[PDB]
Order: sequence, then C-alpha cells, then structure tokens
Amino acid sequence: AISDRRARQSHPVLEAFISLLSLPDSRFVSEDVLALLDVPVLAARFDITEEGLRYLRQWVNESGIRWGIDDDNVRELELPATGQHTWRFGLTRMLLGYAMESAQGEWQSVLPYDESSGLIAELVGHLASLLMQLNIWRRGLAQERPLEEWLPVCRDMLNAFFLPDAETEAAMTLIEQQWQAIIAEGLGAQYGDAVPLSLLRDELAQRLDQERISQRFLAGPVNICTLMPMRSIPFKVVCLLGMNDGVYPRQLAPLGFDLMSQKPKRGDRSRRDDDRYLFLEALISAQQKLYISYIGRSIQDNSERFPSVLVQELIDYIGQSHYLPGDEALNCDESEARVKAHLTCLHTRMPFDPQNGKAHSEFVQPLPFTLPETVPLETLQRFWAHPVRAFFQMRLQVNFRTEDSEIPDTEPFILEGLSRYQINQQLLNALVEQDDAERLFRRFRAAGDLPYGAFGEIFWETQCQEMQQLADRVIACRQPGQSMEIDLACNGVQITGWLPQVQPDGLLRWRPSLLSVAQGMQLWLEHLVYCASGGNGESRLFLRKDGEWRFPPLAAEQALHYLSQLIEGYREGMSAPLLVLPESGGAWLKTCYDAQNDAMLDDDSTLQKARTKFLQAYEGNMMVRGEGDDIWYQRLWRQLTPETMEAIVEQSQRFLLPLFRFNQ
Amino acid sequence: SYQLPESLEKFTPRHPLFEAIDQLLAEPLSIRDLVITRALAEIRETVAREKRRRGELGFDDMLSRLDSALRSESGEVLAAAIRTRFPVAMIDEFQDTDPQQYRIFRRIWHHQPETALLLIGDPKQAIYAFRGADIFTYMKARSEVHAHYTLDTNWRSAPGMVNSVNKLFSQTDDAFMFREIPFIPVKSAGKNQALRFVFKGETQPAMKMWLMEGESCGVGDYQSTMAQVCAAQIRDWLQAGQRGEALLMNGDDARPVRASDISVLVRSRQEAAQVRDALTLLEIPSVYLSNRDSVFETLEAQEMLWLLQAVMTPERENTLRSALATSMMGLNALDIETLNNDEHAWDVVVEEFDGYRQIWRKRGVMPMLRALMSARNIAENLLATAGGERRLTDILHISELLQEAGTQLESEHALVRWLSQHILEPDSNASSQQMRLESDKHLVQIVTIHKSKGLEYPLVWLPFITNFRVQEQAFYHDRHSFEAVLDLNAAPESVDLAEAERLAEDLRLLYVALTRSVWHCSLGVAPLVRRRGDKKGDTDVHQSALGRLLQKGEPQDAAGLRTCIEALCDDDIAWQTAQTGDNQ
Amino acid sequence: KLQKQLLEAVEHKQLRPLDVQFALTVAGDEHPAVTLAAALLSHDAGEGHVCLPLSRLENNEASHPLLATCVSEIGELQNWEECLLASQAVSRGDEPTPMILCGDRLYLNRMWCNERTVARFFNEVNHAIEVDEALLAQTLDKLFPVSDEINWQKVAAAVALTRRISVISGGPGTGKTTTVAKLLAALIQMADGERCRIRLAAPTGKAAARLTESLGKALRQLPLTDEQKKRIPEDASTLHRLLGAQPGSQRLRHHAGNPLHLDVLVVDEASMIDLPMMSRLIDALPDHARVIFLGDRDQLASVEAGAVLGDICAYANAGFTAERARQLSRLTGTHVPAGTGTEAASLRDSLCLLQKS
Repeated sequence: AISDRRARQSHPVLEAFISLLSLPDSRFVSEDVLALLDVPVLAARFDITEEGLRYLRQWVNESGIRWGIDDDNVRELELPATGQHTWRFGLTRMLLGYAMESAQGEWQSVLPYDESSGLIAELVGHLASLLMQLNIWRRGLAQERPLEEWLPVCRDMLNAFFLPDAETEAAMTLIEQQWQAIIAEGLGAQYGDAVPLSLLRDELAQRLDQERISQRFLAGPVNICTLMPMRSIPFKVVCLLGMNDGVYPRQLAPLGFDLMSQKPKRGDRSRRDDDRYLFLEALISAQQKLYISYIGRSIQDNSERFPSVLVQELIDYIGQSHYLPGDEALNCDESEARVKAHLTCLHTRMPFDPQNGKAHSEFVQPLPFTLPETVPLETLQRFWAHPVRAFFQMRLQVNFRTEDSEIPDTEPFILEGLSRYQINQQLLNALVEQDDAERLFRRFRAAGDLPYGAFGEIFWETQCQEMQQLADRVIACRQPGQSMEIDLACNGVQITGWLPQVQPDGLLRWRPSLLSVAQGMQLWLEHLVYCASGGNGESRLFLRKDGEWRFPPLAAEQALHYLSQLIEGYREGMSAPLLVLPESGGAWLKTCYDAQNDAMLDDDSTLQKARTKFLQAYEGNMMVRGEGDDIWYQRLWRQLTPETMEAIVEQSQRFLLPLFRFNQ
Repeated sequence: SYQLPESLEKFTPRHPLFEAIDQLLAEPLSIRDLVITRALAEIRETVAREKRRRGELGFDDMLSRLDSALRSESGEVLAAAIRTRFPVAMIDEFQDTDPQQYRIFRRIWHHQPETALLLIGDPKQAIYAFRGADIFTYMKARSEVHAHYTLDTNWRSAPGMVNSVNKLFSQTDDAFMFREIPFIPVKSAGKNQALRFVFKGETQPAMKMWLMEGESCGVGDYQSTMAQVCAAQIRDWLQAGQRGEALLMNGDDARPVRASDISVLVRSRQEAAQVRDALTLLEIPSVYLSNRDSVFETLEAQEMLWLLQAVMTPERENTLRSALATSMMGLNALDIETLNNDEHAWDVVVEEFDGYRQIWRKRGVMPMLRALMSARNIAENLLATAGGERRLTDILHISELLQEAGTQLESEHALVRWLSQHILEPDSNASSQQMRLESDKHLVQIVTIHKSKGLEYPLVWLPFITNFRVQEQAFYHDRHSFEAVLDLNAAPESVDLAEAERLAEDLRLLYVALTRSVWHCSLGVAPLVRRRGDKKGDTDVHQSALGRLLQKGEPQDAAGLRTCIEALCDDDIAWQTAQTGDNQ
Repeated sequence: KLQKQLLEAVEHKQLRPLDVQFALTVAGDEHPAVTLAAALLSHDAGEGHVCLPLSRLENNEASHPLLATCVSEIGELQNWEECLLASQAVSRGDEPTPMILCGDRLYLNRMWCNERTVARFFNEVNHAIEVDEALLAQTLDKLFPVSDEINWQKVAAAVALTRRISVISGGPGTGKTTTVAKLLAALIQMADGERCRIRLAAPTGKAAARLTESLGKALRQLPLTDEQKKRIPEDASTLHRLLGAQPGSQRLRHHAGNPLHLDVLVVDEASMIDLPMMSRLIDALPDHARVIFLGDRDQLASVEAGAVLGDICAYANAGFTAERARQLSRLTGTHVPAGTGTEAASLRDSLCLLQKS
C-alpha cells in the first residue's frame, strides 16, 4: 500500500486543457496540433475516428504544413509574409485537390492535391471547423479584463470544446471548482484592475498539482510512506532508504531577509533539526529488528560515495561499545575495524549474477512451398532487387517498417534524398522531350517544395544545367518507338508483363542515379526477356558520371537457359532464404575475374586483394553506409564468419558470372 | 596580381591608375565579416529575450547575471555582505578559470584586507579548452599575486621515471614559448626509492622509444603496419608474465604481470579502429573505455520502438507482426509460418497484449515492461546464447531512462514520439552512455587523453604522439590585454599568434601523457614531412610538439636527427629501430 | 456577411461542413449568388447528382430573399449565365478552373473530364472489324438451331460479332447467359490460330458466382472439342480486384500507364456501375480488345450520380441503319428490320434488344 501520493488520475484531459489555455502565444506546431487531436474526447466532439486519424497524419505530412495558422499570425511576430506552409494554404490546397485533378495545372499558384477525392473528405471539413474555432478563441483570449468578467470563460471553453461524459465529469467538476475558488478569493479580497492570463494559468497549474491522497496509510499490507513529521508509532521492523550525503537531512536555505533567522528563540522549527529529531524517534520506535541502507558506489565510473553523519555516528558508537567473541583481547582499533567489516554487507552490481537454459535456434529453416503457374515480371524485378528483403516482405508478409516519422520542423531550405531525386527524374524526363522547363518550374513553385525566391532560382539554374549536360548525350542517339506486350513460357511457367520504349535499334533507358551492379542486373533481365521474345537488337543505358551498360544480342536457346536459371533461383530463394549481396559480391567478382581469358587467376595475392575490396564494400567509409550494415543482414547474423563469407562468395559467383561474362 | 607596382617592378609608375590596383589587391573583399557581425549580437539577444519571456534560466547564464550585478554600483552592500559571511576563499585546481569568475574574485578579495584568499593551481595540463577553460586568465593572475610555492614529492613512481621527466625538458629553456610558466624541477619520494621492473634476466630501463626507419613516412604508415609492433610487445609481455619470465617487484617481494594493467593511449577516436585491428589480429580481445557511443544507436532501441508501438496498436495485423520477428523475441521461420495460417494461435496473443496495454494505462512503463520481461522466459534464454548477457544490459538501461522520461512527460502517447525524437540525433550526454560488465578480469584498456585524469597506470603505450594537426581559423589572445580578440579576415600575422597557442597546447597534452606509468613508459616517433616528396633534406616534425623540443628550435633532417636522438641516451633511453616483422 | 447565413444551416442539418468550407474557401467575397451556387452544387454532388441544372436554382426562388440576393449590382444578374461567367471561379474549360460550365449546367472538373472521356470512347473509338461473311453464315447455321424465322438471339450474335463494342439489354429469364455462351463458342470456333485470353468480371461476388455457374452449365450443355473447352475461361474476379484496388492508396496497379492485357471481356449487370468506374475501366483497356456490355434498362438504374446504362440505351429506340440491316439480312438469311434517322451511326448500330421472355 503506497500512501501520500499526489492527486493526478485523469491526466490527459487536464494536460490538454492547460495546453489549450496556453493559446495566445503558441506558434501552432503541427506536432502540437496532432497532440491536441490525439485526445479521444476532443476527437469524438468533432466526429473523427481512429481510422481517419491515419489519413489525416499522412495528408498533413505530404501537404507541407509546418508553421502557424494565418497571415495575421505570421505578420504579428514580424516575419515576411511568405504566404505558404500554413494551415489555410494546406486546407485550400486539399480542397482544390478534392475539386479537380492535379495534372491539369495550377490555378492560383496552388497545385491541387491528388489523394483526397473519394468519400473520405469529411475529415477536411472537420479539421477546418476545428481550426476556425481555434482561431476564434485565439483572437478572443488575448485581451485583459477584470475578474468578474474572467469568471465564466473557463466553463464556456469547457462546454465549447469538450464532449461531456460521466467518466471525465469528475475532472470537469475539479477544474470548474478550482477556477471558481481562485476567482472567488480574488473577488472577495476586492481587487479592481485587470490581469494577464499567465497568472491565472500558472496559479491553476500549481493549484491542481497541489492536492494529495493520504487515505490508505493503514490498509493492512506493508506500508510505504515518507518520514512523516509529527509521528511515532511502535512497530516490529523498520527500514530506511537513501541515507547518503547531501540528501538527508534536507538542506533548505531561508528566504534571505527573515527576521527570526537572526534572533533565535525557543519555539523555532527548522527542517534540519526536525529530521535529526525524527531519526532518533525512528530509532527508538523499533522493537525487534532494524535495517538501514545507502548508496556507496556510483554506477557511472565506479567512484566513491559516503553515508550520512547520523549513520556514521551510529556505527562508530556500535563499534566503540562492543567487541567480537573470537578475538576477545587483541586491540581496540583492530576490534573496531573487524566489527565494522562484519556488520556491513555488499551486493553485486547486476541483479542476474549468481553470487547474490536453452540457446536460440537458428532462424533459417527448410520451408515447404509449391511453385505457381504464372509470375509477373515486376514481381521478379522486386525479388531480384534485394532477395533477403524480398524473402522477408513477400513470403511470410512481415516488414521491418521504419514507422511514420515526425513532421519536419520547417520548410526545406535545401533538398537532398528522394525530395530532390524525384525532381531530378522529372526534370530529365521533361528535358528529354525538348519541352519548356519554365512550366514545370512554375508547377513546383506552386507545389511548395522550393526555397523562397533567389535560392530556388539558383538551385533550378544549376540542376537544369547538369540535367541538360546528361540529356545532350542522352538525346544524341534518340529514335521514336512504341511499347509492346511480353508473353513467354519457360519450364512450364507463364511470364507476362509490359515493357516500354521498344525501337528497331533496341532498348534505351536513363536514370539520374549512379552506376551499379543492381542496375546492370536490371538491364540484364530486361534485355534477356526482350531477346528471348524474338527481337534482334542491342541495349543501352546511360547514367550520371558517364556510366554505361551494354549487352550484345543473344540466341533464343541461351536466353531460355538463362531465364530458366533465374526462375529456378527465384523458386529456390523464396522458400529457402537464398543469400546474395549484389554489391560486395559484384566487386569481388570484378576483382577476381578477367574477361579476356574467361578464367579466374586464383593466386593468394589476388585472393587477398579481392578480400580487401569485399571487406571495404561490406563496411564502407565513415561518409557513406555499407551494404553489410542493413537491418535485414543484422537480423540474419550479428557477426561475420569466414564460412558464411565463403558461401556468399561462391553463391554470388555462381549467380552473377553471366553479368561480367557479357558485360562490355 | 601581376599588374601591381610591387609586382612588375621586382619581376616605373606606368599610370596614375596603376597604383590603384595595388590598393585594392592588398586588402581582400567580402560580405562575410558584416554578415557574421550582424548575426552574432542579434542571435544572443533573441535567445535571451525568449528565455526571459518564458521564465527559465541557464547554468551558463547565472554567472553572467551575477557578474553584471557585481560590476554595477548597486551591489556594493552585497559585496560587503558576502565578504562578511565568508571571510576565506580557496579554489580547486584553478585551470578552468573563466574570465567571468576571475573578475569576481579580483573585485571581491584582491583588496579589502584582513580577509585572505588561497589558490591551488596546476599551471600546465590545460585540457579543457574545448569546454571553455582559458589559460590566459591564469597567466594574468600570476602577475598580481606575490607569493609562490611548489611541492616536489611524488609518492607515486620510480626515481628513473622522475629523472626521465626531469631530463626530457632540460634541452631548451622556456619549452612552451611562455616566460610566464616556469621550469619543472621535481624530486622523487624516499619511501619507494627502489621500484624496479625486471624482465627476462636483466632489468628494464624507464623510457623506451621506437624510431622509424625511412625518410618520409606518415604516421598512417605506422597505424597500418607498425601499430602491430606495440601489440606484439604487449603479447610477448603477457605470455612471459604468465610463464614467470616477466616480474613486477618492489624491494624483494614480486608479483607476475597480469593481462589487465597494460594500457595504450591515443589522441582521437578515429585511430581507435586503426589500433584495434593490430591487437585483434594477434588474438587478444580489447576493452574500450572511450565508448562515448550513445545507447540509442544500437539495434536494441530500434527493436524496442517496434516492440512498444505494437502494444499501442494491438489490432493492425501488419504492424503487429513486426515484434514477433525480432531477434529479441526469438522465434523462427517455421514458428511464424504455422501462426500466420492458424487463426486461434493468432487469437491467443491478442488478449496478452490487451492486458499489457491496460497495465500500461493503469500503472506505468515498468509494471508493463517487466511483466513482459518475466512472462516469456527471455532473460534466461538469452544467457544460454553467445554473449546475450552483453545485449541484456541495454534493455534495462533503456527501461530506466523511460521512467525519468515519464515522470516529466504526462501524455501517454507522447512517450513514443519522445523516443523517436531522441533516436535521430545522438547526443553525447551523461545518462545516455553504456555501463561496464566485467571486473573479475580485464583486457587491455584503451582510453583517450581527456578521460585519463587522476588514475594510476602501471604500463602505458603512447604510439601516435608524434603527429599533429595545424589550425586554420584565426582566433588568438592579445599578449597584453589577454582578451578574446577576433579577426574574421585571414591576416597571417594573427594566424601565427593563433598557431603558437596550438603548438603550446600539444606540448601540454604531451606532458599530460607522461604523468602515468609507475614502472615503465614507451612511445613511438616518425619523421613525417608535409610535402608529398621524400628527398628534400628537411622535415616538418619540428612544427609539431616533440620535434621542436628534440630539434632545439631548429629545422633539421634525418641525418641531423639520427645522432641527435642517440646523443642523450644514457641508462634511461633504450631506443630500438623499427621492426617490420611478427614475433608471434 | 453571408458566413453566418451559411452557418445556421449546419445547425439546421441541411448542409455539410465539407460543403460550406469548400464553398467559402473557393468563392471568397464575391456576389452571394456564387457562394450559394457553390454550396448547393457541393451538397447536391454529395447527395447523388452529377450536376445541377440552372433552371432549378434560378426558379425555386425560396432559399433566401432571392430578389435582394440576385439583383444586387449593376445590370441584371437574373441573366445568371452572364453573372457566373463574369465571375472568377467559373470558366469555359480553358483555364484549370474549379467550376466548368459547358453544357449549360455547371459541375465540377472531375465529372467534366470523365464525361468527355466517356463521350470520346463511345463516339470516336468503335471499329468495324472484318472477317469472312461466308464463314460467319456457315458458323451461324452450324451452331444456331433456329433456321425458320428471324430470331433476336441470332441478331444479337450477329451485331456483337459485327462491332468491337456492343451493348445488350433485356429482362430476366431471357437466356442472356445462353446467348453470350453462344457468342463465346462462335468466337472460339472462329479464331483457332491466334491466342484468345478471356476473363470474366462482375461488380459483386454473388453476381460473379451466378455468372460463373450459369456459364459453366451452359458450356457443359453445349458440347465442343476438348481443346475448345480448355480455351474456355475458368473463373471471374471482382472489378475492384481486377483493377487491383489498394486498401489505402488511390493509385491503381492497373492504371493507364500499366494496361491490363486481355483479348476479350464479358461484363454482367452494368446497372450497378456508376460513371467513375466506367471511366477508370476505360482508362485500363488496350487498343486491340473487344468488350461486350450486359444489363437491363427497364430495371431501376442508378437514380443517384452516374447511370450510363439508361442514358446510352435510350438511343436504341431510333432503330438500325439500312447498311447493317441489309448486311445482317445477308448473314442471317432472314428479313432484318431497318431504321431511319441519324444520331450516331456506330453507336446506333451497336445497340441490340430482346423481345422474348
């Protein structure tokens, strides 16, 4: 039974109430607005469901809402009126996106939002109504007024926002009673002027966090309570905690200008003397046993601590009043040392050491599986992009999802990652058709993902330059063509899918990325299926940093054999976790194998060179991550052994030899 | 640049405008100075205004708040009242003497007599400059105070070590380019005047330095190849100690050398990886004491976020299956495959997580989490695995941190966003560090210089104490005003003054490195030349710390350094050449 | 302003927060007629109307003091076409404008795009496919047992094999499954060399099950070669599953950029399909495919927003054309009725009907 706790039962209603009463200075961070929406009573007031909460979350994330509410809010704090990344802008964008489609173009320098078009859009209206109510109270609560006019605003706010229920009725009555009591005292003392809201805010906070509960001190089980002042009860066993230095007794400095602190008298009551009297009272209140503990060793760096003067005096008196039965008459000081060593026991640092099981089975297991008849092409593509990830995320339907992150704190001043990768891809796809870039620039400036003005202009001017530098050698070998359907059969397995940009010369792609063995294998798979479905012709793919993958035309029998090998590998790999690293194994095979002799020079010097390159690929520099560092590989193994290293090398060689065979 | 009278004449006025370009190419041009100056005051003003408006106060702010009141004339009654109540003052160690604090002390107790002040200081070793400690405050403070005292007795190490640290600094006077810090005469103790370290028959001298063969090789070459030499000597010492060849002895009593007390020190965190491979190749595991890595960076926090959030979402079957596949939970592919198809085995875990959510909503994180730690029989099962006890500590550390998080925060759902917020940026604060595990036995300990204060070490190793790193940003202290003058431009006259301080601090840290090693100390050296070529007849180590004091303030070469190394060798410098080989 | 006027309606439960917020945030502070029209358009679009005619809004004259509302500024605003055309939020399809007024009734841009796509798909895509008429007649007299008079099942088979896109309408208990089984058998007997991938679909699962079992019984009743019954399709799928509808996303796995490959497709019960599903199905159809439509006009069509079946089947009352009537008189060997008039040649050709229960 734990007594003397603080009165706090319905915590989130009070926390939301005080946060909402901290209104007229808030900057309206979207994280705080979602924190407001998280309350179930507030959600049920405006008929918003937990299913719709996820839609609201991803919509607010994708829209781009970071700052305060309106133009008055952004101009009140003396900032330039950017006219963007505000709640009004986001809601206007979302409503216009409900009205039309996004590809048709901008209307008022606002790009409409594609997602919300169905029967889900009532959340937009509910959110807008809530925002309007918040803005109304933001304008309302700013001004000062006398106490008799500050009286009803608490009840008005409560009935304005919170949906009533019998469960939270106690909390509502508590808030109303405390607010009425504070204003009743203020009016009964006959004040006349006005008050800012911060005084009432922090006074109500301290008054709500003041009440305690001292009900169950004698429930019947073991009692846990503070050292209660003015108390002395006999008991059989008494135990204490926290007797170190600087904590007991309490060290309270006076107010600094007290009068009685300079002229002491008889009836004084200091906390230090009160604690030092209560210690002796607790000592004499025992009847059978006693138990005193403190903290001797700091857990941080194995430094030293000390117990308090009370227990130091107690153990000194115990030592100086008694002696051991064994060494009866040797010396007083050695008797002191031996008794003090006898009465003190110590405990081990961790609570699992024996001084105070069966191992984990391996995760890899043989698994039954039956091969289906028809497989899509893109399923093979997503499998062979990363086979371990595929085995986790399509065979047994788990995904180690990095969960939905928090809203970024501001508008992006500079662009990296996918946020510029899709921009680069869109710009290259626009520039390969020799169309105007100014229209798409206006489209992105309407969408709201560019720096304000000149910085965005300079960013566009350098990105367009680099994409045009790539696009010149892209367009140097352009030929018109169309798409076609792909249908082939191998090993009694139907393969169907689509493939774009088929021309009499062959195939052609472009991507604003870096050259890689994964991209080589992607183009390899597409070229093999194209050549296996008839169609004499080579293939080409240019990338950034002057890379190139190019493969000669092949024969139908060899193409069918290679697709058969890949299909059988996929069939084996989705049931048994086939392990292939498409970067480290690729670098190892590039170092090990020479294409001119069509053989591997297998001396130990080149083996060590290939091992060094493989280890550098597995663990890269301190400026980029390594392929070996990834969540799937960490779940597979916690460390690397040469047995698995040899298995990886062998399997990667067997399944990636044709790539370096036909590469040129 | 070649259109100047100072250029073309040495390589006629020739125009009246020909002297104008010489004006505009002697002083550079930018906007950076104005932008930085306009930024610096306003950021400090704005953050102070916001702190005052919200009602908080900083530990870095209370000192400045006291200083203004003491500087103003309103608080003379305060200045009298504090000296009335506290008529004595002593200061611990005095190296982190901030100018804010020294102004207070000099204004209060330097005058107003019959109230004395004491000062205890250790004028060197100065290794809190990155925290904010300034040595120029002590430099100014030495002038006004009259009396000066010094203590000599070590009570700690060998007379050979005391003679080594006395002999190493007698080549040149004013070894730190400062007249304001004196010479270092230290006398050894008398109780322990017979500390001897004996190995393989004959004894062993105090300092053993390792000279690098070659002309122009980087210390990266040592860290790649010859960093294994120190590990080889360490392995030889341990194998000899366990076979009774090496000894550690005082007087006539002796003890064998354990595999624990030998330590090695480095400068930066990067070369810890460069020295770890040199030791794990020879098959000696090594414990790391500079582990400033936060606990939040490991796999366990990433798994813990999924495990805790699956309790928050006990119905969404896609994200519920994240936790059961973790390495903490410990299931298999056949274990998940038989549960995906079955409905009732899926239905079993629903109430188990529902009760967990109720326990969390009723009591707290610890009653919720320890129930899961106890129910599934996981702590015992991790112990049977290889090193599961190593991983198990982090769960309890994270669980402890969640309590101090949840006593401050009151929103139940916001603890998840607190955790995901703290995951991203890895702060290097106090409570977010790891704990140590083993104490029955200890490996070779590796620790940085800064975290090596006030501890006794029998055997040390200082391999890479010959390399340097020059500074670029011009920021120096005036030789008279002792203020933090700042030139945002690139004046080489100020650059040299800012570079001499970097030269002195490396010498001070070198002196920090030698207050260790009760019995024996050892170190390495390498004649690295800055230019990429080798054969030029000069070096650049005299631009670093040790090279300047070994070259007596002159630029030399390998030929001028070879006999200079060997000249002062007498009974205390056991020098050996570089050994490109493996002993075992 | 009019904001308070619109906000008593939410307490009246006559409007929706979506509608009032959309109308306000689009109209702004123009004349109140624009705001009222916006609110009414949003509400009626939510209720199940594709569009709102101007006649209702300018002739009910009871939702306000319409005289003071309409007649407010210079000129006469009772010319509502000019009044809303002079506004900013309404245009004629050139600017990416929230409101479109083209066919003298205003509606949103999404309905306009879908309507124009449907009109283009029917009125400019239909192709007169060509095969051997003698082989058609031979297969007709080999398979259809009726050879005495003109039979509407034979006429339906003739027109369905005639045109790439066709619509069949008729009541229950008229052997529609038997007729489409006859069409499938005739097509499979016609095409032997080239592959013919056939898939079936339905708006709902019970209709899919009914269609599959009825077609199975019909094909077991009418015998063919084992290879023919092998090439007979197996099962049907729901149209949402056929397009691959993600539970969360609105991006489809069979959008226009990834067209589903399929030779022919039979769709039953089109009266339970509104206009957007027709639009997205048109988006996901390759060029060389043939689609047959089934349904009934006399039953209750979609009185809510979007009923393509009734408004297309209404044009069938004009009749056939003389060229196709004579061609099918040649093919069937009987007297095929002919029609007059001219509305749309291919569309009027591609509407058959039944007259026997």
